[PDB]
Amino acid sequence: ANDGRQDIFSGAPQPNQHHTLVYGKSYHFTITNGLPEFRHLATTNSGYYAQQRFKHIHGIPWERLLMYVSEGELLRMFRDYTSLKVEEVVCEVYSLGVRLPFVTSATTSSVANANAQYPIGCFHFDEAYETNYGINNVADIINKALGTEWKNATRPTAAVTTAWSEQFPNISASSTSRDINNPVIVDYSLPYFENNVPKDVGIYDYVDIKNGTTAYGKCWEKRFKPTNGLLYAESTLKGNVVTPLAAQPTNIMTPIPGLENGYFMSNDQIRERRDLTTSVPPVALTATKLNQSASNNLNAFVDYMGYNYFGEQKCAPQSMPKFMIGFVNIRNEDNSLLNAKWDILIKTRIRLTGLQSTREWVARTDRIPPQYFTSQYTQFRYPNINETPLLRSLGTFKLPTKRPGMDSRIAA
Amino acid sequence: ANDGRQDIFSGAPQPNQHHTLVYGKSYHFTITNGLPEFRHLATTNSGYYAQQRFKHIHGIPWERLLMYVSEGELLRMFRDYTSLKVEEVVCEVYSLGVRLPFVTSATTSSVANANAQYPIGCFHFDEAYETNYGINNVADIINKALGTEWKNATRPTAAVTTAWSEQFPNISASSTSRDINNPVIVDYSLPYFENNVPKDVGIYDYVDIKNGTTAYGKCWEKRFKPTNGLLYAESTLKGNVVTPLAAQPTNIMTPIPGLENGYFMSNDQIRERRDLTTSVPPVALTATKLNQSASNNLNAFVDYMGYNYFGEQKCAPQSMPKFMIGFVNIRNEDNSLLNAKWDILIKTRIRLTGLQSTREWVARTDRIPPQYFTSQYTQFRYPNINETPLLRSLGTFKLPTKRPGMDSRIAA
Amino acid sequence: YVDIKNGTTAYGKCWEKRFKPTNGLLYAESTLKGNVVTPLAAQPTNIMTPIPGLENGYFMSNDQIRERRDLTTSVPPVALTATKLNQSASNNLNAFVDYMGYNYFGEQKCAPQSMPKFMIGFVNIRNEDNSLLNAKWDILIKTRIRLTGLQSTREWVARTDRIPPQYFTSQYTQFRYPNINETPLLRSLGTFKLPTKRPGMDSRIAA
Amino acid sequence: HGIPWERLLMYVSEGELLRMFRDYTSLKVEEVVCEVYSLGVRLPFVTSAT
Amino acid sequence: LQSTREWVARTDRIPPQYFTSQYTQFRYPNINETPLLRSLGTFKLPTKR
Amino acid sequence: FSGAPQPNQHHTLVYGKSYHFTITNGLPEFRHLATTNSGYYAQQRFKHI
Repeated sequence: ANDGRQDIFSGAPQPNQHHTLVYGKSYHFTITNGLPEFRHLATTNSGYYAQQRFKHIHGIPWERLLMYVSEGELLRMFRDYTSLKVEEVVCEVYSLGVRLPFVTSATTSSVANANAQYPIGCFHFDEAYETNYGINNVADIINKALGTEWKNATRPTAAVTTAWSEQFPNISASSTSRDINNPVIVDYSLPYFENNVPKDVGIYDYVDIKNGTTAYGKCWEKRFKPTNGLLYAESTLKGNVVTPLAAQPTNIMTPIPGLENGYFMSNDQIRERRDLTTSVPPVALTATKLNQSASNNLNAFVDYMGYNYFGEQKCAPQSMPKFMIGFVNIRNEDNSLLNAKWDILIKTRIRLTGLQSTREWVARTDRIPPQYFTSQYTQFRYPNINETPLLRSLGTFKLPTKRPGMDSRIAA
Repeated sequence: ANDGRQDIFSGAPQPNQHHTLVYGKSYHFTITNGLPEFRHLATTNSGYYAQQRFKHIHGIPWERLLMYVSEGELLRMFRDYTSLKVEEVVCEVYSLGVRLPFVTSATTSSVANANAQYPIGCFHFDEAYETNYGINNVADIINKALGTEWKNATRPTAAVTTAWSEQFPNISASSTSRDINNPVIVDYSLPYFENNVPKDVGIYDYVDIKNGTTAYGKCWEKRFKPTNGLLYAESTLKGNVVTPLAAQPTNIMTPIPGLENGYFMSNDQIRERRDLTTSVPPVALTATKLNQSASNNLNAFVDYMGYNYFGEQKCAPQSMPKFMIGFVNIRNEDNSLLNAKWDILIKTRIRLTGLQSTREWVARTDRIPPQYFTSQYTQFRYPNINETPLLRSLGTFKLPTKRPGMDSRIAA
Repeated sequence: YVDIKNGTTAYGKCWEKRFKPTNGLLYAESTLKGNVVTPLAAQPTNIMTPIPGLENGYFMSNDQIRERRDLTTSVPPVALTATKLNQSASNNLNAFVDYMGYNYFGEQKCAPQSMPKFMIGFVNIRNEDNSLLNAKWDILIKTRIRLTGLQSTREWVARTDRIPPQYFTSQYTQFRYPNINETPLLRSLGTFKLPTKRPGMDSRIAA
Repeated sequence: HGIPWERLLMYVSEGELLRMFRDYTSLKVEEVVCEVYSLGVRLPFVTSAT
Repeated sequence: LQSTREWVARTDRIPPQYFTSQYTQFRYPNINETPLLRSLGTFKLPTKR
Repeated sequence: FSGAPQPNQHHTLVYGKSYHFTITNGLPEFRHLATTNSGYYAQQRFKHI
């Protein structure tokens, strides 16, 4: 008790930064009927699949970060932190009615009848069968969500007044109704010469139907709190995007948990590292941001991006449920399809958490401080840190065990 | 009550972003004795001042943002937000003793005596007389605080091993004791030919003395919650640092409060806009970040930077108190000065609040969203938005009414 | 990162550090090797049963994480059944208290976070000419240690002075090489603290 | 400076180490303690080259 | 168990536990190779396996 | 309307048998076994157990 032996000064570092971001958008889309269709798909490496596309069941790409954030806001939040995690995403769907013509006219047709009581519903058979979307289909929905600029932010040499025009090369769906088409596709793998095949998915065992005419307003709302919302993380000393390692591995090495067994879900089956001979299998190494290209960041997914925490099992979590909504096709007397147009409003909300490891790292440059010493984030990439990391399949694949399909764009 | 007349959908924008930053540093400095000295200063525009410098009273530049944040952390926080405000700054001073030699040796002198009971204190006459620091003196303290890098972040062509060396071109005071010298200067303006002058400041009417030998540890702690901690704010549509206006003022104009009367504290007297004929007087216009240069940002002050809120009186607040500490000179038998060396430890803490006006502005580029429509921040600059704004005097001047001295680097 | 005291008045007990190692394993014998010189005589057969393992082949190679296949300079260790006949007499002398490369059968085979370094020192005072004010500090150090020895005599009645191995019911493991006579993964004498706060170790087996 | 309290030889002598290293099937450290006492920090009143 | 929930078979072939989850066995990349068999001699190896 | 798939099947089987065996004495015996891959083992067979 103050015997001249007690501490006089007691230091402590500054804290790490913890920022929380909240963004959101609202859109007005329109979707339409479509009869089911099938085909068989052949791919490289002798891949063969039986495909069934439901042109009347569309999927909202709520897995895409760009559905909540604009390209500008994405660029910023992608450079501001050491690591960025998605805390929660919400997507609400409002129905403004399902209309169709009173009389079909080859020329002057008009969708004036809103009292057809067309059946609409929320499909969710993506939890029992392999599903995916078309790459361009989703790309389209996002381009219409963001829309392309038309204002002359940069004055023309002759900044003269122009004529009014409704011809928006690509106006955002946040300003007006815009058509989108993203039919869900169900795959039935045929890896063997003689395969065991199931009966076509019974969509009626996975749907909640509502009356298209009376269901006016809030219809569905999906929430998702990702287990691994890691969009990115920096834990390397690489202070450039171009520089390669200079030093080779030494004899200094200490055993760490790892928690990566080299097992992957290669389409329909489980494969071990050594068997993936077509493309080079990724490996859980110390994470970096300088691996992803600008265009890759734009296609960021909210549930999993290939990054993991040091103490967790290095692997992909079960992908968030697909948000599929659609019609329940009514057919005419001649069995043809009774076409209808559905107007919906979508609200999107997202909460993220940014971290800046400034506690054990006082930077004297604009370079983001890495989560280096105390702990390290990891990502599925290659010993050559400049090689493209394990990317996320844009087709939003749902592989057996409900995990997100990913590509290994590094040819072996 | 649900008579088919109630709202079906109710939209709302995303929120603005509100981030809070917390940084801090610790330093080890050493200061020494100094007899008081005087001189008369002549400056352009026939300026004449009587100056008295107390070489034994040093000031901690806790007004400087770089005392809390490193150049790297400053760069980042200066580009990340629409506006950044200082919430609070804290500065603690610990004493490790006041030593001096047992016997003065012209050659092998040693500061081995810590039992001289040298008087030390916290001076605060900066609240009664004009005070300021030397530009290079403060610049020096900050360079030693930050220190310059010595690690070869970028490998030499011949990355060979070098010899150990204690010769750090400029090691940070955060790693070792470093000498600093920042004597406080008291000005006695002499604007007229025959001036009314006061007796030299009685420093003993503004000091709290402690026993240098027994005062070991925490001695002083200063806190400051700035009324206007505005480091910067963007409210213009200028999307570049180079572009000038293209459009001239029109006839469209609506009266706003303004709250700027064109009155300045020109040194010792109050002057109205029209009388400041040497340099062009600033004017409270809509704020920008693209006005300040990279080097200006580095010299950012925590209490006032020239930015203000739309609804407040456009002017500078009373500058935060100077943090001046020093010795109470003991003299030898021959009246010479008894030299002593004081070792102190400084802790600095700072809390800031960043804003990103994303509610009424969805950006599609990395350009920071401006606080444009709902309200606008303002700053003391010139109709020509590219002209250097009203800058903060590096000499940390305290003008009558206790306001920070500022420069109008735009020659008239 | 410092707690300062007054060198003149702080006379006596100043600091005390305690550490209860999670893996204080200095060594463990679980092999049937009854010699220090003998090599295996039998090669692996087709008899093999899957065990947990709990070793993923990941190491902290200095500043980064590396997988077994990338450590091409030196041969990466592997968690095999432990032995004492691997360590030399001089190695034993340099034994570390927190981790020596041995692990329990049911735990994740890896190094724990190394015990905190016990660093004490001065806060340099400088003379008027900025030179260093030299000082000499006299300290007294007390050290205490408690260990637990095991002798697996329950399922093994030895008729020689050879220590009974923890063979059947369970087996200890250590980071060494298929060639049981190769020097095991050694502990860096420089007492390195690698990212994630783990002890630096050497793989003295050239590849 | 750092006290090598990570080193077993800081607690046990080479002789005691030799024995405990041959006596068991396995040996585990349960706990290590290290106390530091200060007897003062001294220096010359006047620096003399000799 | 008969995984008939996510698989309506139109043949006598047993429905596989395919999508929601998958069972695993110690065998070889060549699915037709004999899997890891059980020693008929009923061996008890160290660790009692 | 709210659809849902059929369940998976879960069947429980219960079987059992009874036997009448006879066993006899036997002195202990030993040998050494050599196998491929240079395998060598000391064996002790208890003919009464």
